[PDB]
Amino acid sequence: QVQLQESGGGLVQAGGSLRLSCAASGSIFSPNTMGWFRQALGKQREMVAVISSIASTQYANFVKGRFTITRDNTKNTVHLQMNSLIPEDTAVYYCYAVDKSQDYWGQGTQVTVSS
Amino acid sequence: QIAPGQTGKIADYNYKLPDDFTGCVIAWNSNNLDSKVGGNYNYLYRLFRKSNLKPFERDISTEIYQAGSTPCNGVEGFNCYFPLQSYGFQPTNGVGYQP
Repeated sequence: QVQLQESGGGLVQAGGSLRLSCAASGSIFSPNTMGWFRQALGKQREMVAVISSIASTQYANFVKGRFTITRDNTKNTVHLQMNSLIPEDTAVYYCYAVDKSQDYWGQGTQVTVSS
Repeated sequence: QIAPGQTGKIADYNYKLPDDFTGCVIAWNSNNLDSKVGGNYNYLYRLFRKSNLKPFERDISTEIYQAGSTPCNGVEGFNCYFPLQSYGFQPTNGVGYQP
């Protein structure tokens, strides 16, 4: 049972900062890919960002230069730094392990930004 | 496109079958299993690669492809695109676009 733990969201005023985290346990063979995806009530999964085993970082044009992914090799975990927030970012996020086999999604982190 | 000796975005950029295959390709309509009302975009497809594959090669690299002359450095923009688009599997799609 591959399980990924999500944490670090909540209510933040406009301009604030947060640090989400997905920690992966289970099989997760070495060539894995950790991604993060957006969903606001009324829309589908919007791809936010991706890091592969190469450590390359990939981000969509929606949030250019605002969010970052940090990779921890020792625990093979991922931390998404959410900075310079704007109420267009009000959407629950889920993280996605591409891996090599059956894919596993998240339980969700509520991210809310408004004034 | 899943048969030996063929070309196409799947036969060239997803999964190459050598001209000397011994084996069977079998598929069934997954309209009532894989499609959702709002569209199932959990199945990803590449349109761009630097080169064609070798048979039974699997590339899960997500590196942004350089359509232009300038390097992308893993960042999209002008002539820089992600490898994977999403497929709009919906239960109202035509047979060609059904899963």
